[PDB]
Amino acid sequence: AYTNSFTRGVYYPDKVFRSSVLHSTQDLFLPFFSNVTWFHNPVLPFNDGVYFASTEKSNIIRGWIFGTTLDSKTQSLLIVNNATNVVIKVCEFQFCNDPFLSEFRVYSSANNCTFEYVSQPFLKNLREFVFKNIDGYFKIYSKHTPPQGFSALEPLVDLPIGINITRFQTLLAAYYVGYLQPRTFLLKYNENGTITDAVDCALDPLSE
Amino acid sequence: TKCTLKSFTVEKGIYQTSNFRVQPTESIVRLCPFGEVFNATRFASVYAWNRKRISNCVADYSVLYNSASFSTFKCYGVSPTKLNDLCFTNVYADSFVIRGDEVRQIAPGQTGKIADYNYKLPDDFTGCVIAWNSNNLDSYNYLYRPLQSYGFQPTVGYQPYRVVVLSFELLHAPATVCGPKKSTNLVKNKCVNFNFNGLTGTGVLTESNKKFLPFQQFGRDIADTTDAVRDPQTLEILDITPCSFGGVSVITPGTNTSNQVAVLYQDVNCTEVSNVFQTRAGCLIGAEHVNNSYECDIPIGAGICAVASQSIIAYTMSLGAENSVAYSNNSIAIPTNFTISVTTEILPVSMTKTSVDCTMYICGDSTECSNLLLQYGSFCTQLNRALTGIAVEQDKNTQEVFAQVKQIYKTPP
Amino acid sequence: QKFNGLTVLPPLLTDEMIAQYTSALLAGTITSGWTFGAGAALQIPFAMQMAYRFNGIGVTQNVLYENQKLIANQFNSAIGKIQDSLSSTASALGKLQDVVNQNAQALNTLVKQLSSNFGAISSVLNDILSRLDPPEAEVQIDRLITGRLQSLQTYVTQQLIRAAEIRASANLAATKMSECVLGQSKRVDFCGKGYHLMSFPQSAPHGVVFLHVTYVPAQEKNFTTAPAICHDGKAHFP
Amino acid sequence: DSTECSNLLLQYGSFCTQLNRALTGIAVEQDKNTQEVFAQVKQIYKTPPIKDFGGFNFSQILPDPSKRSFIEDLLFNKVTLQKFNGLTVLPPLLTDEMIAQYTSALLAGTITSGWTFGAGAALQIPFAMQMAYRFNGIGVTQNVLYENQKLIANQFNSAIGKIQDSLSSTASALGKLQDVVNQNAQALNTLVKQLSSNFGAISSVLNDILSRLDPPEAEVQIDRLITGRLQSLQTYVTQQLIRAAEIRASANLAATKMSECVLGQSKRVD
Ligand SMILES: *[C@@H]1O[C@H](CO)[C@@H](O[C@@H]2O[C@H](CO)[C@@H](O)[C@H](O)[C@H]2NC(C)=O)[C@H](O)[C@H]1NC(C)=O
Ligand SMILES: *[C@@H]1O[C@H](CO)[C@@H](O[C@@H]2O[C@H](CO)[C@@H](O)[C@H](O)[C@H]2NC(C)=O)[C@H](O)[C@H]1NC(C)=O
Ligand SMILES: *[C@@H]1O[C@H](CO)[C@@H](O[C@@H]2O[C@H](CO)[C@@H](O)[C@H](O)[C@H]2NC(C)=O)[C@H](O)[C@H]1NC(C)=O
Ligand SMILES: *[C@@H]1O[C@H](CO)[C@@H](O[C@@H]2O[C@H](CO)[C@@H](O)[C@H](O)[C@H]2NC(C)=O)[C@H](O)[C@H]1NC(C)=O
Ligand SMILES: *[C@@H]1O[C@H](CO)[C@@H](O)[C@H](O)[C@H]1NC(C)=O
Ligand SMILES: *[C@@H]1O[C@H](CO)[C@@H](O)[C@H](O)[C@H]1NC(C)=O
Ligand SMILES: *[C@@H]1O[C@H](CO)[C@@H](O)[C@H](O)[C@H]1NC(C)=O
Ligand SMILES: *[C@@H]1O[C@H](CO)[C@@H](O)[C@H](O)[C@H]1NC(C)=O
Ligand SMILES: *[C@@H]1O[C@H](CO)[C@@H](O)[C@H](O)[C@H]1NC(C)=O
Ligand SMILES: *[C@@H]1O[C@H](CO)[C@@H](O)[C@H](O)[C@H]1NC(C)=O
Ligand SMILES: *[C@@H]1O[C@H](CO)[C@@H](O)[C@H](O)[C@H]1NC(C)=O
Ligand SMILES: *[C@@H]1O[C@H](CO)[C@@H](O)[C@H](O)[C@H]1NC(C)=O
Repeated sequence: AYTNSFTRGVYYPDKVFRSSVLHSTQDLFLPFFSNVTWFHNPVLPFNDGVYFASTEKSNIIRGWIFGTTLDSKTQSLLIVNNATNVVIKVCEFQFCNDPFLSEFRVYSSANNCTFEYVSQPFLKNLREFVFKNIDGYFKIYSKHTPPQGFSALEPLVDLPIGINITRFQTLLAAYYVGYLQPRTFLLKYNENGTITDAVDCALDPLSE
Repeated sequence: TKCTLKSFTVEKGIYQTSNFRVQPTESIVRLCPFGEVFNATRFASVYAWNRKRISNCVADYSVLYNSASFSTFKCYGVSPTKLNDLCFTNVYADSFVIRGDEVRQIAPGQTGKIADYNYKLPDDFTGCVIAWNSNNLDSYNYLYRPLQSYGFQPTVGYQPYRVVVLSFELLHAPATVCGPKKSTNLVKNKCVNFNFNGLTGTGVLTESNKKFLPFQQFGRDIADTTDAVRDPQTLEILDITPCSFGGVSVITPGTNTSNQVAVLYQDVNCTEVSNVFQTRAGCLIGAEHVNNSYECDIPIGAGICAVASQSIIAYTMSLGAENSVAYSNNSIAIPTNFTISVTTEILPVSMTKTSVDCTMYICGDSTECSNLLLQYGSFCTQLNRALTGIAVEQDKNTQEVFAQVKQIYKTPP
Repeated sequence: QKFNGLTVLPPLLTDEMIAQYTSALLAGTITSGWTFGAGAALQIPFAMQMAYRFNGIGVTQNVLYENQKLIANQFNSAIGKIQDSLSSTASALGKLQDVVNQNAQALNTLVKQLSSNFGAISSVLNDILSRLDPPEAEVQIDRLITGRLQSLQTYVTQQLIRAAEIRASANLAATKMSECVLGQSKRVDFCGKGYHLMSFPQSAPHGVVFLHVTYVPAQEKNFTTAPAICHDGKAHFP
Repeated sequence: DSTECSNLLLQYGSFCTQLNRALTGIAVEQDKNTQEVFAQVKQIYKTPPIKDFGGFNFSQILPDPSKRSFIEDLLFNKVTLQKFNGLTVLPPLLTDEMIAQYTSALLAGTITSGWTFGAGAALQIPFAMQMAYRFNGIGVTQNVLYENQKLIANQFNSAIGKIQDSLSSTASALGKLQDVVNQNAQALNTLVKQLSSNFGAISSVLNDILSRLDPPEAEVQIDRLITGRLQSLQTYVTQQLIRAAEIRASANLAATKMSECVLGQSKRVD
């Protein structure tokens, strides 16, 4: 069950400001026109960052679980959306065969839990996210869109976690999932300092 | 300019001798719950010493260093003052109560019932070992090691002390705790030295105009050239422009002609550093500005050239005599005489046939040196040959211009 | 100058040898004019040659003969001015002097660089080697070599660029001699100002100096004209 | 503005002085290429106030004191004319509104005075007679012009109006001029970009390597950035010298063409 991510998956690679200039950088981006898998609660390989999207206007999509073993054996992230605040932990929760999310039965254990952070809630309507691991710093990218067209994904938070994330089974209404690759792109920065276009430097002979 | 030219007589004209810049002035500069560690209501026994890992904050370490709330304050590796300028991966703190005399045992390389069986430190550095007297708020409710209790009586070496031992994690992961960044107030419209929490450059800070977005700290315009930065501590957007700098040149009529000299600064507003005058090319100092025009003598730029009547003058050069030939469609002007004249035109057709020996130039009379030159292959040969290839054609130029006569004619006597 | 692996090669054509070509050249253009630069020399009386050269511009031959005395006087008093213009005015040969200065400066800069340290313990190869074992010494030597090599590469690059500029200059000088000395130029403003009549090469150490003799109008009057005149109903064009 | 880095520059000798002087010579040479092409006339001739040049329309050729000539104004509308540190630009000796006074002098001679203006004393001559001589020089008998003057003037005028439309309505007609502007910008832009180059160092920014390393190891890292940047500067100057040489060749040709084609009547073909 695949689909086509026409030109989605572009994001602001840094906190730099540019205007009316074409910058060509290189980073872990989602290739254009790639095969995006449209799921409709399995565990998914992470493999150097993950593009995520969903258009399901439902609270069923509530959060994610990032970790290596997703059990008491290793620290893991229970990134959740608490519908008034975004709540993140890295405590050593134990596995759950199917943690629902109106009850919550995911946080089974908290052994040697080391990091907790909270912030404002994220909350027809297409939501896009990019999650990347970089030199131990775990970043998160986002946007809010009312999947054809082009946009850009702003950052929300960087977390200096330093952990091994290899499985990110989302908690549970459909959601897309892609994979990032080291692709050079030519980002077009508008006068406003926003990204309005992009070129995939290896998609076509022309874009090359 | 005598110096930069290395001559006691500098000729007429304009010479560049150095650059200049506006030196930066009035530089500008752009919490862990330790209360629950040192101001805790209760501490445990040494045999069961507790520890908490302190992380994810900006920690000010002068609070518990520069004031006398402790009886013992001993730090290792880093002097206690500089902890506020360093970042660490993690901070751990051990807490327990012991006797007074036993305080000396909380160190690397110690022995005793405490050092061996209650609280052992590795043979390594330790952040800070800090202790304070505690018989005022605590003093047989504490144990040490098989275990024994302490006879802490309110009525020095036997009195209870609360001990906190700090341990830092270094470079194991990205740093999560550092000291504060004692920012300072900002200034405007002046070249300054700046340090924008990880950005240290120079220029003039002014209220910017371009609008950023919520997730940009600073911006660039081309090749990392930062233009404007939002201050992380005050949340204002300011522009960066370099403080005016440039070349400085002097105008002279010659060293043996007159020691009078004027100084030209290139591309600046002459608000700041005898006579003062502005040009489209930079301001001049020492050259008197005349109104009328003349032929360009010593060029400056933008149509202005620069001795006349024992002083220097600047003027806009005249292009030539302005005459208007009277056009008539019914009339013609024709010569009724003629002047034959001669004219000299000079053209070079040669240079000195330079030839240089690479193996002598680089090393010369050294076998060991040239042994290393061989590791660069043919550089000398290409260079030697290239110079040979020009010296060869220098003889051709002279042959080509001059040797155009089939034979040598003679002037009849 | 040249004192440590540097030299200067002598020219193939010496000063006394070049001054024989320029004597041979302008001993032709006096006796034969443009002819001798095509085929065999043809002796033509000088005044006749000049009279033709006037015709080559567009002035009737007879003008020269009628004014032959005046022409010779102005010519001579013009040559004497060159003798005196050059004999007192400094920077007479600035264009020629510049090439010499540039060559000298390039050589002096290159030599000076031998004293640069290039991050070594010492700028002199003999001292570094004299007090360091080959292992440590070669490291200090390698820095020195890289630096000195870069300095030499800079020199040869600029020398080639400068050489290219001279080549263009030499090509022009050779070109000017062929059309202005061995003939009579028709293109305007190429061999000195005015209407080209004659020119003579003169020698120089690193260059060639030409004396260009041109006809220049002067003392002009106002006259009325007419494209043509009508006589018996016909237009008479000149 | 780094004292420690500077100490590591003197060890390389006269490197900067040599590079500085090289860029000075071209900059002086560039002022000569304009002096050598445009400054062909010692006086500033002026177009007569009344304009009766035998029917040939000159108004789009001559300056219009409303503002340069109309065509020149158009030319400055078809080209697309930075520095941050260490880099600057010098102004030319002859400004735009000064050069346009040589052209409007050289052009006010060739019209009124024929070829004598730049040969010796200017000699006023009716334009039609001047053209008649020019026809003679090609090898067409003078009378052809006079008999057909009304047709020739019309063809001339209708021909000028074509260029005005050819220039304005067809872009990229000045590719030769745009390349020079573009190539200069590319050279300066590339040079600036090189400052972020690492050159094998710990970090590309001089302020950060030094700020956290002891002088011993710091100098090794600094030496690598200097060597690299020095080469990047020498490369730029080398390219400028070669490019300047090509411009000189162009400028030399321009001077020759102006002298023989403008100040007179060239006979050589093509
Ligand atoms: C030919 O006649 C014209 C017009 O009479 C002369 O041009 C004027 O000459 C007078 C006197 O020298 C000047 O004051 C005017 O400024 C000139 N321009 C005019 C009046 O248009 C011209 O000089 C005469 N030619 C010669 C060489 O005598
Ligand atoms: C053309 O100009 C020359 C300039 O030399 C005139 O020659 C001079 O004429 C005056 C007056 O007769 C004499 O006093 C000078 O001695 C002459 N000089 C020379 C070098 O011969 C010549 O007369 C002028 N001719 C005309 C027709 O005007
Ligand atoms: C010379 O040509 C110009 C071409 O621009 C003429 O100027 C134009 O004349 C037409 C009418 O003939 C007007 O519609 C335009 O507006 C004029 N252009 C302007 C004023 O820029 C000029 O009249 C011609 N002059 C002569 C004497 O032929
Ligand atoms: C020569 O060519 C010109 C133009 O190329 C001709 O002049 C034109 O005359 C015809 C008819 O008389 C007109 O339709 C054109 O519009 C005219 N053009 C111009 C620019 O005036 C001319 O007729 C041709 N023949 C001769 C003998 O001259
Ligand atoms: C979520 O929000 C509720 C109410 O807003 C709060 O009581 C709870 O502590 C929050 N955190 C959770 C459920 O983890
Ligand atoms: C707690 O977990 C973290 C993350 O793996 C680990 O670094 C630390 O050593 C653990 N400490 C304890 C006491 O379990
Ligand atoms: C991730 O797992 C690999 C397994 O080979 C391990 O070597 C690496 O150190 C782990 N990274 C972290 C941050 O634990
Ligand atoms: C953004 O750019 C547009 C178009 O250039 C302009 O109208 C607007 O004022 C700019 N500022 C914003 C963010 O609206
Ligand atoms: C403990 O409390 C005292 C009195 O309120 C205060 O002076 C001291 O700074 C506190 N210690 C810490 C670490 O806040
Ligand atoms: C200065 O010296 C030069 C050369 O010796 C000479 O040409 C010039 O006239 C001298 N100037 C004065 C004012 O003596
Ligand atoms: C220098 O700056 C002041 C204030 O901005 C301005 O008034 C003055 O004209 C400037 N001078 C020049 C030469 O631009
Ligand atoms: C120069 O000309 C200006 C024109 O406004 C005048 O104000 C000034 O006084 C003049 N000065 C001299 C010395 O001629």
